[PDB]
Amino acid sequence: FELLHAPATVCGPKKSTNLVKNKCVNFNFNGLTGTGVLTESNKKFLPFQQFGRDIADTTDAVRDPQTLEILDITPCSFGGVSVITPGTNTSNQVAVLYQ
Amino acid sequence: FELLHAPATVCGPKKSTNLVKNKCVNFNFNGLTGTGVLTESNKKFLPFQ
Amino acid sequence: NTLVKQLSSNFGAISSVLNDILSRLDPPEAEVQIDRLITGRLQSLQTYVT
Amino acid sequence: PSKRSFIEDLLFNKVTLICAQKFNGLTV
Amino acid sequence: QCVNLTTRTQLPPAYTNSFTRGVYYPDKVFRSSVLHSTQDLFLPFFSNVTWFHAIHVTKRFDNPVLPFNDGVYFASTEKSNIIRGWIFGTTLDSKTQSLLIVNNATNVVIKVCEFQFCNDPFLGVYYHKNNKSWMESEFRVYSSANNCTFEYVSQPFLMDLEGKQGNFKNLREFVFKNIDGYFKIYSKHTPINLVRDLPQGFSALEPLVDLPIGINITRFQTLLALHRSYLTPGDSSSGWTAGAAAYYVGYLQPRTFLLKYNENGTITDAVDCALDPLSETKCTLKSFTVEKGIYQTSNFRVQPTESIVRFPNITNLCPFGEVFNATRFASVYAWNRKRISNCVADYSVLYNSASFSTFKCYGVSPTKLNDLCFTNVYADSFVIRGDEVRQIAPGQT
Repeated sequence: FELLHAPATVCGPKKSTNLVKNKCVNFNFNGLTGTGVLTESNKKFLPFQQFGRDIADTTDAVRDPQTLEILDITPCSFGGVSVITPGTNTSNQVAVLYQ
Repeated sequence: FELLHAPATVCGPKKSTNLVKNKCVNFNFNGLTGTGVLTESNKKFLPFQ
Repeated sequence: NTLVKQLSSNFGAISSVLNDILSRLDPPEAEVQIDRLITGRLQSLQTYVT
Repeated sequence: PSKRSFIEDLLFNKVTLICAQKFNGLTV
Repeated sequence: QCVNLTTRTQLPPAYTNSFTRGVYYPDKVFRSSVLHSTQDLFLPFFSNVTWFHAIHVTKRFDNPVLPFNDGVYFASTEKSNIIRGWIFGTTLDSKTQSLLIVNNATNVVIKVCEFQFCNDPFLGVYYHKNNKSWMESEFRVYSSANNCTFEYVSQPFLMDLEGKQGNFKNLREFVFKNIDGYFKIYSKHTPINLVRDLPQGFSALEPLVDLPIGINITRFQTLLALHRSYLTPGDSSSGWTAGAAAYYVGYLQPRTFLLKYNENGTITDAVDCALDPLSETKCTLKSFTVEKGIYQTSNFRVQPTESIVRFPNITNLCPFGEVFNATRFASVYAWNRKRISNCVADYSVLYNSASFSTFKCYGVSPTKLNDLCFTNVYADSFVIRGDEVRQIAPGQT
């Protein structure tokens, strides 16, 4: 058997849940897993195409094999932590700054 | 003689030799195996380390 | 753009995605495939900083 | 409206993927 | 079995807070004027733990069964060493290897047998009038012993174990841990003088004796003692006095503390590395003095909350009757190609009809076949001689 070469039509004994949008939850389309926010789509896709790669070679939009709806993929891992303190000799307070 | 998964507490005595210093030879003091010159020290450690 | 292309290379492995190898190989046997991806990226990061 | 001169505005036009690169660790 | 104590009023326990407690020596290496931090179980600072009260001077005497987790920080403030021994085990019914460490007034009996623990085990001493001394008379710990694996007798000492009125004077802190079967003991005494609460001073737990055994501790129970003076008849219903006693229950967490070593080699300071934003700076820079400036720590990543499963609905089933366990297959040179597609294929249902001998999946784990989908499945059924089994393999020729 092959791995990731054609639209899903065999697979194995796996059920299905509901579809939630505007959330950074884990998804699983065509066996390939991932983590990102699934929102609306405004691009153009052909009926015989499923996955899609950009310049970074990352699945940004996968087609739902259940409803044939294009959903964009965008991970919420976008931030940083930076603590700024004036010094322990003055006071004992800090300032939480995000990147 | 039966051995299981529990830590065995019955092993055997180890032949202990003598102590010689003023040389750069190899020594083994319980686990640690170092090679150096054993000199006198003034500081003390803890009664459990 | 050079560091972006390093994420797609296998560096002598079977897959360049960390979510794909774990879904097909067991941990006690996938240690030989993850090490090839980590080692292949340390050379690009060391060269970039240099 | 800006605090620049006419010479500085002419040189700015001579010297001319934002969030996609930041999804891997490239923090600007 | 033991007796059933009556007139036991249940009271809701309170919730206290620890102030820089639960710091011991993670390793047996002498350090001085050098900061070091490793991975070991400790107690986080400013934590909310459950405080159990057992004051009777009323009618409060409860000893629940608490499960043993990764590190148990046990601390009690007795007025005159009221807390005796403790028990350890799983079911506590003389079935497994139970640990019985009882602290008596003459010898610390530490035996690892299969004691038959009763319903509510406790201790009971009597105070005479002619001699005026607290001696042990009611021993209700176990019924009988069968098999044993370890026995240790401590050195004989002198102790009366009083039970009169007063306030808290002694403080014994114990850290019960079981890493890879080794049961470590960390005992430390600290003279106190108060009536309640808990001293906010810094302390260091010292190891007592390590028992290289191999048992499975699941649940434990703290046993107390009763006072039977001349004013009470001595019955186990209403003439019992538990006394003013209280014990704290704390669970250790896998945290990292920055141990501080002075010129003598004793731990006198500890700063957490994952609690307050100010405490994370001194642990990152490995220095208690932080000047003025901007410093970078870790990153901000949002963790997912749910996990959806998306797979196309397939109302079919692959025929496993003609592929596996049939009656006749093809030859080695003229093998027949089987097209298995548009159906649900599972490997778990291949054990109720036939028994496989050499089931090995190369390039993919056998337990990871249902997670990833399949594409173009081709079955090659052919019967060959047993001498050709070692040759048909992706790696053998």
